[PDB]
Amino acid sequence: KDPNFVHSGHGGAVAGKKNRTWKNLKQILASERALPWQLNDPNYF
DNA sequence: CCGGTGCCGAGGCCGCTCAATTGGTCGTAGACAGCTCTAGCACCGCTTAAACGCACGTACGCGCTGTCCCCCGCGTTTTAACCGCCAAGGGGATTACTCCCTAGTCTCCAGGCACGTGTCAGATATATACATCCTGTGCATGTACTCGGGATATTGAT
Repeated sequence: KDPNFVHSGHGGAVAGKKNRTWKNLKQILASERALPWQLNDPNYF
């Protein structure tokens, strides 16, 4: 009745006390900024 | 007899003449600016961990909201003790002067307790299992408020 019954978490807050859904968008962009983007490389910034 | 007129007396003007006030200049000395480490030390950067702060429903009373009845407020009257003004007697706080004396300066001396560090140990935070004292609920009854009538003051007018 469902595609899968063995669905696994992708970094939720079941263990810790962080946000249950996912990281905040500001945090997502802050983490993505750490990538060694090239000088002419496109990004979300 | 009354009235013009000189003489004297007083009021008005103006002006110094002099004695008391207050901003400006000279001057020197202890104390606000300002490095100089230092110094160790709080403050900042960088991590997580836990909980309290926050938001969503949801139950459930305590504030707003509508109707009759008198008790207190409003408004009038007269009148009287008080407020406000005035005036005089006299005491005492004021003002000024000389004389005395202890505050103020600074100097010297020195021993008592502020003040910091170093050591160590027992009083106190903290977690967990135990349990019983205080609290919401329910309910009998009696101390106290109320109404009514008779004492004892308690004021005012002859």
